[PDB]
Amino acid sequence: VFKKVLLTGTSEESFTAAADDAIDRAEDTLDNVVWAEVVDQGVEIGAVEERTYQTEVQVAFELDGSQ
Amino acid sequence: VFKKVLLTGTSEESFTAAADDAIDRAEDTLDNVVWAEVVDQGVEIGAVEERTYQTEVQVAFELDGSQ
Amino acid sequence: VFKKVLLTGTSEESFTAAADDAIDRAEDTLDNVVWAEVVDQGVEIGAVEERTYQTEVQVAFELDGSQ
Amino acid sequence: VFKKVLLTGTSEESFTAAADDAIDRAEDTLDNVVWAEVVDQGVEIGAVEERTYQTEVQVAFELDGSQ
Amino acid sequence: VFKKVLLTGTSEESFTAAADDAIDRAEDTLDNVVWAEVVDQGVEIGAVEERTYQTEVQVAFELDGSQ
Amino acid sequence: VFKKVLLTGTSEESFTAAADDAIDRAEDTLDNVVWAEVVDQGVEIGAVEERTYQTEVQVAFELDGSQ
Amino acid sequence: VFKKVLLTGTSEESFTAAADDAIDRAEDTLDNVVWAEVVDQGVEIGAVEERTYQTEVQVAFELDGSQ
Amino acid sequence: VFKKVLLTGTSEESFTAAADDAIDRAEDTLDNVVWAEVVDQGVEIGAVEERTYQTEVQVAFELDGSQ
Amino acid sequence: VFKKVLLTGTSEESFTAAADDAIDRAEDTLDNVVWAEVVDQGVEIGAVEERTYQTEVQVAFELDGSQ
Amino acid sequence: VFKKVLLTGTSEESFTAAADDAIDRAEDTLDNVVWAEVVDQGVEIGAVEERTYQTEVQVAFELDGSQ
Amino acid sequence: VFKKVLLTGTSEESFTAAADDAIDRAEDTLDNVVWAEVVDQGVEIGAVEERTYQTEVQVAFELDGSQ
Amino acid sequence: VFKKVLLTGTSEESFTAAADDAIDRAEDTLDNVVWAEVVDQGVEIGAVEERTYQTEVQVAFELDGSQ
Ligand SMILES: Cc1cc2nc3c(=O)[nH]c(=O)nc-3n(C[C@H](O)[C@H](O)[C@H](O)CO)c2cc1C
Ligand SMILES: Cc1cc2nc3c(=O)[nH]c(=O)nc-3n(C[C@H](O)[C@H](O)[C@H](O)CO)c2cc1C
Ligand SMILES: Cc1cc2nc3c(=O)[nH]c(=O)nc-3n(C[C@H](O)[C@H](O)[C@H](O)CO)c2cc1C
Ligand SMILES: Cc1cc2nc3c(=O)[nH]c(=O)nc-3n(C[C@H](O)[C@H](O)[C@H](O)CO)c2cc1C
Ligand SMILES: Cc1cc2nc3c(=O)[nH]c(=O)nc-3n(C[C@H](O)[C@H](O)[C@H](O)CO)c2cc1C
Ligand SMILES: Cc1cc2nc3c(=O)[nH]c(=O)nc-3n(C[C@H](O)[C@H](O)[C@H](O)CO)c2cc1C
Ligand SMILES: Cc1cc2nc3c(=O)[nH]c(=O)nc-3n(C[C@H](O)[C@H](O)[C@H](O)CO)c2cc1C
Ligand SMILES: Cc1cc2nc3c(=O)[nH]c(=O)nc-3n(C[C@H](O)[C@H](O)[C@H](O)CO)c2cc1C
Ligand SMILES: Cc1cc2nc3c(=O)[nH]c(=O)nc-3n(C[C@H](O)[C@H](O)[C@H](O)CO)c2cc1C
Ligand SMILES: Cc1cc2nc3c(=O)[nH]c(=O)nc-3n(C[C@H](O)[C@H](O)[C@H](O)CO)c2cc1C
Ligand SMILES: Cc1cc2nc3c(=O)[nH]c(=O)nc-3n(C[C@H](O)[C@H](O)[C@H](O)CO)c2cc1C
Ligand SMILES: Cc1cc2nc3c(=O)[nH]c(=O)nc-3n(C[C@H](O)[C@H](O)[C@H](O)CO)c2cc1C
Ligand SMILES: [Cl-]
Ligand SMILES: [Cl-]
Ligand SMILES: [Cl-]
Ligand SMILES: [Cl-]
Ligand SMILES: [Cl-]
Ligand SMILES: [Cl-]
Ligand SMILES: [Cl-]
Ligand SMILES: [Cl-]
Ligand SMILES: [Mg+2]
Ligand SMILES: [Mg+2]
Ligand SMILES: [Mg+2]
Ligand SMILES: [Mg+2]
Ligand SMILES: [Mg+2]
Ligand SMILES: [Mg+2]
Ligand SMILES: [Mg+2]
Ligand SMILES: [Mg+2]
Ligand SMILES: [Mg+2]
Ligand SMILES: [Mg+2]
Ligand SMILES: [Mg+2]
Ligand SMILES: [Mg+2]
Ligand SMILES: [Mg+2]
Ligand SMILES: [Mg+2]
Ligand SMILES: [Mg+2]
Ligand SMILES: [Mg+2]
Ligand SMILES: [Mg+2]
Ligand SMILES: [Mg+2]
Ligand SMILES: [Mg+2]
Ligand SMILES: [Mg+2]
Ligand SMILES: [Mg+2]
Ligand SMILES: [Mg+2]
Ligand SMILES: [Mg+2]
Ligand SMILES: [Mg+2]
Ligand code: NA
Ligand code: NA
Ligand code: NA
Ligand code: NA
Repeated sequence: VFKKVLLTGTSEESFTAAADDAIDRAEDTLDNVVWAEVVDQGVEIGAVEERTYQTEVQVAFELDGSQ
Repeated sequence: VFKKVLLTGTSEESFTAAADDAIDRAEDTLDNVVWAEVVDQGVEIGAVEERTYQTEVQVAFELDGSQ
Repeated sequence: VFKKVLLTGTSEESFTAAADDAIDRAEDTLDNVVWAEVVDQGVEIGAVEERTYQTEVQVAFELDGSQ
Repeated sequence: VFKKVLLTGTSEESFTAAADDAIDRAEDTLDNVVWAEVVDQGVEIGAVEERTYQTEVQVAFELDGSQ
Repeated sequence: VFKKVLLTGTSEESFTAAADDAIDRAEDTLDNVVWAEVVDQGVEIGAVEERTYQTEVQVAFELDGSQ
Repeated sequence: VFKKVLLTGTSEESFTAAADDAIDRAEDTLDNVVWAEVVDQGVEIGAVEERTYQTEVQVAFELDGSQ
Repeated sequence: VFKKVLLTGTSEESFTAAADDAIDRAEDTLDNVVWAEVVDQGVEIGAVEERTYQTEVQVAFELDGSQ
Repeated sequence: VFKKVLLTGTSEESFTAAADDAIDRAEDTLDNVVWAEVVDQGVEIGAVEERTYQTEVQVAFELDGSQ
Repeated sequence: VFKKVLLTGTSEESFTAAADDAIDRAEDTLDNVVWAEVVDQGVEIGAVEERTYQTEVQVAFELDGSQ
Repeated sequence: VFKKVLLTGTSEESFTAAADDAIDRAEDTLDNVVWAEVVDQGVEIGAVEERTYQTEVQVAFELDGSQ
Repeated sequence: VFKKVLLTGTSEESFTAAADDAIDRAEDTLDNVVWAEVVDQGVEIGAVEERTYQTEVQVAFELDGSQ
Repeated sequence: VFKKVLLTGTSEESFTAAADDAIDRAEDTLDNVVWAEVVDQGVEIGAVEERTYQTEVQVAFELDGSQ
C-alpha cells in the first residue's frame, strides 16, 4: 500500500528546486519515499523580498510503515 | 514547506459555514494554518433530519512544524 | 440504484439558497432524494433587476422508484 | 461579442459576498456586465486578522464597448 | 468533519481487490472509515513478477477522532 | 439522437458488477440502450454491513423512443 | 429552476448541424428550452456509410414545467 | 511574451463563424494576433429570434505591444 | 483491441473540415478506422495567409491489424 | 525515455480483464512494457451479443527500443 | 479585489526563466503584482533557431489600481 | 496534418532537461518536429540512486511524413 502527502516546496531558484524542497522534507520524516507527482506550480511575488518559486507535489511512500 | 490536509466541514446553515467548520478543526490540531482551497461542495439530504451543507477544503499549514 | 438529475437553482440571496431551490424542486417531484453535488455556480446580472445567484447541482435519488 | 475579466473578490462574511465584491468592481469600471461564472473559492487565514473568503469569477460583459 | 487519506492499494487479481487493499489498511489504523472514492487505476508490469493492479482511493473517515 | 441517464449501480462484489447493476436498471425501463461510460467509482463502508462497490455510468440510449 | 438533458445529436454535414439535431429533438418534447452547452464532439466512421458528426450537448430548459 | 484575452464570439450560422467573430473583434483592437484556442461552445435559444451559436476562445497576441 | 493516434487536422474552411482532414490522413495509412473523438480546436492566425482552423482528434482503429 | 500507446482492451468479463487485453496486445508487439494507466472505462451494449467491458489504458514502454 | 492577466513568457533556458519573463512584463506595466499560477508549459521547436521554453501563467495583481 | 507522440523524458538535473530528453529522442527518429506540450511532471526517488526528474510531453510533428 502506498500513501501520499500533499506538500508545497519552495525555492528562490527554480521549480525543480522547489519540488526537491518538498521531497527533502518528506524524506526527513518518512521512510520509503518512492516517487512524487507534480500537481501545481506558482510564484510568490508580493509578500517576499525575492520571488519564490513553489511546486506542489503528491509525495508517495510505501507503508508497512509511516502513515 | 506547506502541507495540506483534505477535510470536509459540515453545517446546517451554509457552504461558507461548512468551510469554516473544517478550518476550525484544522486550527484545533495544527499550528500555522495559512489558507484553504475549496475543492468540492454538496448537500446531505436523506440520512439527516435537516439538510447538511458540506464543503471540502484542502487546508494548508506551514511546516517547521505540524506534519 | 441511484439516479441523478442536473438542476440549476436560483436565488436572489446566496449560493447556498440557490442550491436549496434546486433541491426543493427535486423533492416536489421525486421520492427518495438522498444527496446533491454542486457542479457549477454563477450569477445572472444583465437581464434581471436584482443579481440572481445560481447553483447547479446533480441531485441524486434512490430508485425502486422515481426515474 | 462578450469579453471576460478574471477577478477575485473578497469578503469577511461569505463566498456569495466575495463574488459580489468582484462583480461590484467590474460594474464600477465596465459597461454592460451580463454574468459571472465562479471558477474558484478559498479562504485567506494566516496573514489576515479575520478569515477572508475569496471567490474568483470570470465576469462577462458585452462589447460594442469596454474591452 | 470528515478527513481523507490518499492511499494506493495493490492486488494481483483485480482493480476492485486493489481498492479493498487500501481500505483494509485504512481500517487497520483509523476509526470511523465511512467511504472511499476512486481517483486513479493502473497496472505495474515491468518490475514485478506478476502484473499488479493498483487502485488509488481517497478514503474518508469521520473525526471527533483519528486525524 | 442519443440521450444519456446518469445512474449509480451498486454491488457487494465488484466495480464491474456495480456497472452492470446500473445498466440492468436502464434496460428494464428504456428501449435501445447502446452503451455506458463510466464516470465515477467508489465504495460505501460505514452505513452498510458489507462494503458496497458503486459505479456511476452515463447510460446512452437511442431515441425515436424513450426520453 | 432550470433542468438539463444530455443529448447527442448527429449530422452527416457538420458539428454545428449535429448540435442543432439534438436541440431540435429537445424542442419537440420540452417547453421553454433556453440554451445548450457543448460537452463533447466526435465522428462515427466504421459502422456508417457516410461519416456522421456527433455533438453532445447539455440542453437546458426552464421548469415551472417539463421535468 | 504573449497575452490572451477571453472572448465569446457569436454567429447565427456556425461554431466556426462564431470563433471568427471573436477573432475579428480582437484584430480590430489589437496588434499581432497570432492564434486562438477554443475553450467552450454553446447555443443561445430562448432569448433570441434565431438560435445563436457561440464559441469562446482565448485569443493570443504578441506583446512588445498591445496589453 | 482499439488503438488511437492523436492527429491535428487543418482546414481553411471550418472545424468540421479540419476534423475530416485528420481522419482522411488516418484512413490513408491505417485499416479499420472506426471513430474519432475531438480533443481540442484552435485557429492559426499570425503565420498563415488565411486563418487556418485546426481540430485535434483521437482517431481510433481496430487492431488484428495496423498498430 | 518512455513512450505510451493508447489502447482500448475489451472483455466480456470485467474491467480488469479488459485492461489485461490491452496490455497483452502491447506485450505482443513491444519490448520493455513497464506500466499502464487507466484513462477511461465503458461498456458496449447494443451492437454486441454479450455486454463487452472496455478499458482504455496508456501503456508505457521503455525505449532504447520499440517506438 | 485581485485581477489576473494570462501571459505566456518565453526563454531559451528553462521553464522557470520563461515564467519569470511573463512576470517581468507584468511588473513593467502593472502595480501590485502579488503572485502567479502556472497553467501550461511547452516548447517551440520548429520555427525558432533554438528551442524556446514557454510557461503560461495567470499573474495576479491587487486592484485599487491597475485593471 | 500534425501527429503527436506521448514521451516521458528523464534527467537527473531538472524538469526542463527532462523535457529536452524526450524532444531529443523525437528528433532522432522523426522529421519535422514542431512543438511539445508538457502534460505531466514527476520525480522517481526510490528505485534510482539519484532522484530522476521526469517530464511527459506530447511532441508534435508535421506529416507529409513520419507517422
Ligand atoms: C500559486 C499561488 C497562489 C496564490 N493564490 C492566492 C489567492 O488565491 N488569494 C490570496 O489572497 N493570496 C494568494 N496567494 C498569496 C499572495 O501572493 C499573498 O502572499 C497573500 O495574498 C498575502 O495575504 C498565492 C500565492 C501563490 C504562490
Ligand atoms: C456530496 C455528497 C455525495 C455523496 N455521494 C454518495 C455516493 O456516491 N454514494 C452513496 O451511497 N452515498 C453518497 N452520499 C451519501 C448519501 O447521502 C447517504 O448518506 C448514503 O448513501 C447512506 O449509505 C453522498 C453525500 C453527499 C453530501
Ligand atoms: C453562469 C452563467 C453563464 C452564462 N453564460 C452565458 C453564455 O455563455 N452566453 C450567453 O449568451 N449568455 C450567458 N448567460 C446569460 C446572460 O447573462 C444573459 O442572460 C443572456 O446572454 C441573454 O440572451 C449566462 C448566465 C449565467 C448566470
Ligand atoms: C485560495 C488561496 C490559495 C493560496 N495559495 C497559496 C500558495 O499556493 N502559496 C502561497 O505561498 N500562498 C498561498 N496563499 C496565500 C497564503 O495564505 C499567505 O497569504 C501567503 O503565503 C503569504 O506570502 C493562498 C491564499 C488563498 C486564499
Ligand atoms: C499507474 C502507474 C504509473 C507509473 N508511472 C510512472 C512514471 O511516470 N515514471 C516512472 O518512472 N515509473 C512509473 N511507474 C513505475 C514503473 O512501472 C517502474 O516500476 C519504475 O519506472 C521503476 O523505477 C508507474 C507505475 C504505475 C502502476
Ligand atoms: C463514493 C462515495 C462518496 C460519498 N461522499 C460523501 C460525502 O461527500 N459526504 C457524506 O456525508 N457522505 C458521503 N458518502 C456517504 C457516506 O458513506 C455515508 O453513507 C453518509 O455520510 C451517511 O449520511 C459517500 C459514499 C460514497 C460511496
Ligand atoms: C465519439 C465516439 C466515441 C466512440 N467510442 C467508442 C468506444 O469507446 N468503444 C466502442 O466500442 N465504440 C465506440 N464508438 C463506436 C464505434 O465507432 C462503433 O460504432 C462501435 O465500436 C460498434 O460496436 C464511438 C463512436 C463515436 C462517434
Ligand atoms: C452556453 C450558454 C450557457 C448559458 N448558461 C446560463 C446559465 O447558467 N444561467 C442562465 O441564467 N442563463 C444562461 N444562459 C443564458 C440563457 O440562455 C438566457 O439568455 C438567460 O437565462 C436570460 O436571463 C446561457 C447561454 C448560453 C449560450
Ligand atoms: C491552437 C493553437 C495553439 C498555439 N499555441 C502556441 C503556443 O503556446 N506558443 C507558440 O509559440 N505558438 C503557439 N501557436 C502557434 C502560433 O500561432 C505561431 O504559429 C507560432 O508562435 C510561430 O513560432 C499555436 C497555434 C494554434 C493554432
Ligand atoms: C464507452 C463507449 C462510448 C461510446 N460512445 C459512442 C458515441 O459517442 N457515439 C456513437 O455513435 N457510438 C458510441 N459508442 C458505440 C455504440 O455503442 C454503438 O456501437 C455505435 O453507435 C454503432 O455505430 C460507444 C461505445 C462505448 C463502449
Ligand atoms: C506549447 C505549444 C503549442 C502549440 N500548438 C500549436 C497548434 O496547436 N497548432 C499549430 O499550428 N501550431 C502550434 N504551435 C506552434 C508551432 O510550433 C509553429 O510555430 C506553428 O505551427 C507555425 O504556424 C505550438 C507551439 C507551442 C510552443
Ligand atoms: C511520476 C511518477 C509516478 C509513479 N506512479 C507510480 C504508481 O502509481 N504505482 C507504482 O507502483 N509506481 C509508481 N511509480 C514508480 C515507483 O517510483 C517505483 O519505481 C515503482 O513502484 C517500482 O515497481 C511512479 C514514478 C513516477 C516518477
Ligand atoms: Cl489530496
Ligand atoms: Cl454562501
Ligand atoms: Cl449529466
Ligand atoms: Cl462547424
Ligand atoms: Cl494521447
Ligand atoms: Cl473489476
Ligand atoms: Cl482566463
Ligand atoms: Cl526548471
Ligand atoms: Mg538566489
Ligand atoms: Mg495551487
Ligand atoms: Mg439551523
Ligand atoms: Mg466530493
Ligand atoms: Mg433580496
Ligand atoms: Mg454552468
Ligand atoms: Mg464581520
Ligand atoms: Mg485559485
Ligand atoms: Mg493470483
Ligand atoms: Mg496515478
Ligand atoms: Mg458477497
Ligand atoms: Mg461520485
Ligand atoms: Mg450529405
Ligand atoms: Mg463522448
Ligand atoms: Mg442566417
Ligand atoms: Mg461557457
Ligand atoms: Mg477558402
Ligand atoms: Mg491543443
Ligand atoms: Mg462470459
Ligand atoms: Mg472513452
Ligand atoms: Mg542559451
Ligand atoms: Mg497552452
Ligand atoms: Mg547530476
Ligand atoms: Mg504521469
Ligand atoms: Na491528501
Ligand atoms: Na444528466
Ligand atoms: Na497518444
Ligand atoms: Na483571462
